[PDB]
Amino acid sequence: SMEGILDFSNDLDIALLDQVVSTFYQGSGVQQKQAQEILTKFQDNPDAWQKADQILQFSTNPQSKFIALSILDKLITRKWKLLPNDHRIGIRNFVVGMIISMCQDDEVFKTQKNLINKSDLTLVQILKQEWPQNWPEFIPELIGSSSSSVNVCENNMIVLKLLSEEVFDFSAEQMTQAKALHLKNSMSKEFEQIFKLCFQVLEQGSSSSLIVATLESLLRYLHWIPYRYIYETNILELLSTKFMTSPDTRAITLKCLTEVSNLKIPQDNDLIKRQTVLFFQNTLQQIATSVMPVTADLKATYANANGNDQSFLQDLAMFLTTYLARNRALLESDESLRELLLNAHQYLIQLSKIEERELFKTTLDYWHNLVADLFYEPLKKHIYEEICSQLRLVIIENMVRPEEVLVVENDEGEIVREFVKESDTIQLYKSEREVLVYLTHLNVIDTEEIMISKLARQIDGSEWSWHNINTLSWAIGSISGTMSEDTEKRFVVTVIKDLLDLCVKKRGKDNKAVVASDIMYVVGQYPRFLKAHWNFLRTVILKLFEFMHETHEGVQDMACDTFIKIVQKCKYHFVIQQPRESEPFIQTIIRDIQKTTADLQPQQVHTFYKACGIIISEERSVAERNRLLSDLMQLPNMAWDTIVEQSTANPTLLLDSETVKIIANIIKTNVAVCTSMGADFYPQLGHIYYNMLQLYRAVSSMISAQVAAEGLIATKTPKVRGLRTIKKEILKLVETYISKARNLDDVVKVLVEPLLNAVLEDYMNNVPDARDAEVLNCMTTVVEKVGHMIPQGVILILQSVFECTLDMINKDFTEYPEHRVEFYKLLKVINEKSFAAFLELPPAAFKLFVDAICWAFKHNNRDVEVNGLQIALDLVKNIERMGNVPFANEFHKNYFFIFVSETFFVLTDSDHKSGFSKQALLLMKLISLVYDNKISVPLYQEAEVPQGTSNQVYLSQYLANMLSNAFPHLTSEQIASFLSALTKQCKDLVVFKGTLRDFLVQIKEVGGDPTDYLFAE
Amino acid sequence: FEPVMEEDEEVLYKVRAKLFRFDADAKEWKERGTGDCKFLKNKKTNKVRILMRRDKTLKICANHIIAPEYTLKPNVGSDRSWVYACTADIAEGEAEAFTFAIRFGSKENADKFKEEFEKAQEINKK
Amino acid sequence: VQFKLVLVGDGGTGKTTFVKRHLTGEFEKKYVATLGVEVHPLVFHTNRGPIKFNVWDTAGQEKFGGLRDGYYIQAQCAIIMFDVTSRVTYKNVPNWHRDLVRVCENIPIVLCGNKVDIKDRKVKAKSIVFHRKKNLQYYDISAKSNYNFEKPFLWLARKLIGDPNLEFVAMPALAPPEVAAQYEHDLEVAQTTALPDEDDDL
Ligand SMILES: Nc1nc2c(ncn2[C@@H]2O[C@H](COP(=O)(O)OP(=O)(O)NP(=O)(O)O)[C@@H](O)[C@H]2O)c(=O)[nH]1
Ligand SMILES: NC(=O)[C@@H](Cn1cnc(-c2cc(C(F)(F)F)cc(C(F)(F)F)c2)n1)c1cncnc1
Ligand SMILES: [Cl-]
Ligand SMILES: [Mg+2]
Repeated sequence: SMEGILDFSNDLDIALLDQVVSTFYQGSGVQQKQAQEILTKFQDNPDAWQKADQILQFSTNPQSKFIALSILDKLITRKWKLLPNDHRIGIRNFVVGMIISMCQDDEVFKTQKNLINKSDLTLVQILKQEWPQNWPEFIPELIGSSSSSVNVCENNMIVLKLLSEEVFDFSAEQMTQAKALHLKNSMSKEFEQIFKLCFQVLEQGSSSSLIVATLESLLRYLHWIPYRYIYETNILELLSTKFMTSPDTRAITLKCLTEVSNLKIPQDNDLIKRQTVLFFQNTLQQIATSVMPVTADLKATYANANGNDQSFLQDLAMFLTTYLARNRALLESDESLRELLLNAHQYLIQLSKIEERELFKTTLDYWHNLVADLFYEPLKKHIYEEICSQLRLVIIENMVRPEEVLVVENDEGEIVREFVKESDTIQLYKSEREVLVYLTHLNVIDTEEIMISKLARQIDGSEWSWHNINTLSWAIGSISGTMSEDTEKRFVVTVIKDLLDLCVKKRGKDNKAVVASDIMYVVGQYPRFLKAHWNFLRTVILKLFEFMHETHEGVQDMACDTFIKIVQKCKYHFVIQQPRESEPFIQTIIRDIQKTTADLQPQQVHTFYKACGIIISEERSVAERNRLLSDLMQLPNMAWDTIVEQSTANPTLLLDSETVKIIANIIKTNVAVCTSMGADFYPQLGHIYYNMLQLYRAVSSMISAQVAAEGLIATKTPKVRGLRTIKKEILKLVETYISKARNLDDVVKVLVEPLLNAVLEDYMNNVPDARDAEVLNCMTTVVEKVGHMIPQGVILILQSVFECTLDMINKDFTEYPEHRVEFYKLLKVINEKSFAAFLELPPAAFKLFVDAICWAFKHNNRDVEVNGLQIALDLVKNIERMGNVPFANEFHKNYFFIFVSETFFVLTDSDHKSGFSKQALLLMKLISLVYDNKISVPLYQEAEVPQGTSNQVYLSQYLANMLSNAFPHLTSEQIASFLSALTKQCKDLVVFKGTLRDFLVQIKEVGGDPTDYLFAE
Repeated sequence: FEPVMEEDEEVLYKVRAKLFRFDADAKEWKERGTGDCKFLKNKKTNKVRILMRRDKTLKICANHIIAPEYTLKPNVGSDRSWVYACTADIAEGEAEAFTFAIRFGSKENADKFKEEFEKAQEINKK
Repeated sequence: VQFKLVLVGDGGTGKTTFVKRHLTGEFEKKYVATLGVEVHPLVFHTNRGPIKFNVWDTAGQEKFGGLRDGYYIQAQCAIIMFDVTSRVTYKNVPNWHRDLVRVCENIPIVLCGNKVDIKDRKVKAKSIVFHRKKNLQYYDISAKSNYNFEKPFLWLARKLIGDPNLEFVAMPALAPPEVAAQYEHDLEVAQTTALPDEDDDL
């Protein structure tokens, strides 16, 4: 019964319409979902706009009228110039008439402002289409009608507000360059009249409703109008005094003054500077007397959240930071402005104590701006000495937890390990560190005194707390590098001693975990001090080893990160033999590695072996390094040697899930050490390589055998997943080493040969769900590093992975997402390093290659999209490099227009806007080949065009015909003008892209002006 | 001078877990909640139940007796999960029937869960 | 007490996945584009009693827009969503916000950057500043990892109830009841259907 309004043959029952509308907004459940579908079908009916006047006059529902105007908006924006002139004036009339009617009825104007704003916006859409060329008296008539009434005048400010937004703030990407410049100049020419009306209202007005609307419109004008309207009138006085006292106008006025503040003023004119000083001086005076003094507790006010206090404190912060970042120097030389300068900053100090991360970031951005200037600008920092001192307390007391601290208090009072990384506080910590480092350089004595005294009031318990000891420790760690070595020495010594007292005094598993994490972070942040104090560095490392036995997993996991963090910076002191030591400390670490890492989780053990690898690589005595390496790998190599004896003698131990886990961890240990030793790992790789590749084969047979006996579901079992982990870690170890190898002859002669034999055929002959995308990733590194040395090896890779992988990923854009990405990385590196491998492909396989590239264009996945467009560019270049040879000639004849049309399709379908730049670049290259005559042969068949017609002519005909059928609502002239402009600009990427953007605008509407494509002249 | 739900229940076991429900009309598992799964013993009736709440929202994603009729079966894809049928769970209003699966951080926790689960069934027989 | 919340943002940003996570607890991996809008009641239990959100989860695709801004009428709160792995989605936040505040002139609004669980982040934290001048609350979230997933609704509930100390609380747990050849079929299918994301920490 609700579907009656969808029959347009019979007349439209508005009573039924309002019921469907009410069922959608006020109803629920199924009745709501059914009405929603009906209302969509009604709105999307191309004749629905003819019911517009009917619904607006006779409907007793404002939502029904709103939806009627949405139907008109869509009609005006997309099909206006398709209507006869009769309906264009008729539609204009009952839109203007509806606005007038609603403004004269005070009750309607009061209670239906949503419907009035939608009507105003609909009117503005008409203006964009026909003002001023077909409506030159719109602004004069608007100014006149504003004297006739207050409601009309107020509503006229809304129309002008929306108009300024649509022309200046949102015209780009919604209209052509030509039409945007037309409406900007049209509005600019008639603005002096608009300003008079707006200024007269502001001066004599008393209707808060109309004043706010006028200030709301003024906020939009300040985005583009000449400076003289702002400064050469009395309007800054009005904004900074009158409209700051009343809270009804304060919020919008403060936003108006933030836009003025952001302007870069003529720095030679003394009066502009005087005015810029004055509206600031006035504004801060109104705050102090009408809102709150500079001593007020803004932290408490924000937390209370009365009325709009939180929004006003936000706008205030935005105003103070904008103005001062631009104009504080205007206040720094005049002694009579000094108090104003400091009061403004004192409000900022109070704003920086609010508990609201995003607001704190806004203020912290300004502090960084300030301290960075005081760090370089002569004779400035003494002005802000007191401000900076207060700021040191604010930063230190609001330090966020560093990424390295892995302990945290839960909702039970317990100290525990973190579930997930606090990814949204990484950036905030770096920002606080950056400001606090600057503040420390500006007064290192003051910062030390704040931190030492604060730490002294932690010992005696004056201010002991987990929050307080934490922020303090994090602050101490974050300023590393600002002090002198000698001051840092005395400083750190005192911090450790006081922190070592706390861990004794504060007992309990929770307390001990807090202080332990804080000492770890501080010590780990001062490498310079550890290098110079070997005996302490040694004690630290040994105490970290003790924490590797802590039952508290947070402490334990952090001791492992701290260890490798210290090693990355102090590695050199572990590889040499220190005085009073019988051997380099790396030899003591390795000898007890089983005891030290006994209670660690396997991936923590790997981090430990990687850290040892960092140290071993500092030894440049090849003999000694290789000796250390084999000592480190002694445990995994003894475990390895036993596995090989058992597996090769009886391929049924790998059935044991426990043995699979042991193997995987051995390979993972070799990955960890290889990651940090790189080229120096080769001796260890050679010890396991040939046996490791045999294990890859044996594991592969097991996986296949279990898929055949249990089905595809077997790939989800822990057994098979364990076997594939072995294969993936082996691939990762070979990828990791080849990516850092320095001796590429050994890679070719020793490694690549058996590698390709072990992986390629296994990949090719497995079922899709059993293929490992890591194969593709490994092969990409092989081609990247040595592909230029194994031309026949690259061919073998294509034959094995190209067609079978393409068949996996060419049925949709969703399945096998890992294979999809690595596939196009592989084609990319091959195309730029071994293009010859593609010349050796049979014509049919080279056609799948081209199909594969255009397939990547149509992805929304950015990972494969950008590679698809890059392969296409590089393929074009690889071909033209060949010159006038048969393969290049036949390439263009076969695939040139395919790339042009496929590039065009993704440019214009509104589903691939993310890759517009590279699409445009690719299309520009293609067109420039023809207009430079770099295609040697004709792009057309002998009998489709006169003899001797140039490729330029035929290209313009092919494209004209293509666009004509793809976009039949375009006139022949639009297409011809567009192509003429496009081809003339194939050496100007900026202009070429502009011409494309203008096209994407015009295909969204009817009647686009073809001269718009002459904009670049 | 004048100046200015579970409390009647005992917790027998607690472990962090992720809970799933099997959508038969789609033949896929759909996650239902991640948080702390508790075995709660009523001190008035001595009847043990599972009560699980989602983190942050604290909404109930499991609430039902650990009936002696139930039995924990393994899932083909995991060595740290258990599957079993539940005939009366009131996490979302009226007592619905569900095929649940619950997964844990380690196989060690999954096997401990099974030990405590069976202990509770014995309690719920007396 | 109940409030209408409109959810807007580019297609693919995770609006429907986000709501569905709060409704059922499930994480949808597929991307079925919303057609027009879907209304879902959503209750939260707080110390100030229960609060109901009627979530109007709108479509992001233009071709599936439907009534577009007609969905925004009489909304009392809203969430604007984007995808931190897609720059274009953040570039369009001013367009969505524009269409939203032209209907809803004065309502609490949250800006949400979804999908922070993906490591190759594209919209850096430093770049996200649109919310400052527009008085929007901002949150990094992930419907996949549940990172900050409750923050948008907690903040809105405080702004709508007018209590900054409003907190989510534990809904009381009533005693459950004590209670034939199909449950042997349904269970055998359930065991042989592998659980999703076996590589997750949970
Ligand atoms: N990695 C990751 N993916 C997510 C996350 N949230 C949603 N997705 C995924 O993004 C895709 C689209 O989700 P969807 O909720 O339909 O987006 P939408 O905003 O509702 N699109 P539309 O406007 O067309 O309805 C899904 O595949 C979903 O799995 C997230 O937090 N992390
Ligand atoms: N003394 C105590 O009760 C506590 C105090 N405490 C907590 N952490 C440390 C602690 C921590 C480290 C660290 F570098 F690993 F972080 C180094 C040292 C060192 F070099 F001074 F020895 C002490 N000391 C304690 C706890 N566990 C082992 N040793 C000491
Ligand atoms: Cl998940
Ligand atoms: Mg959706």
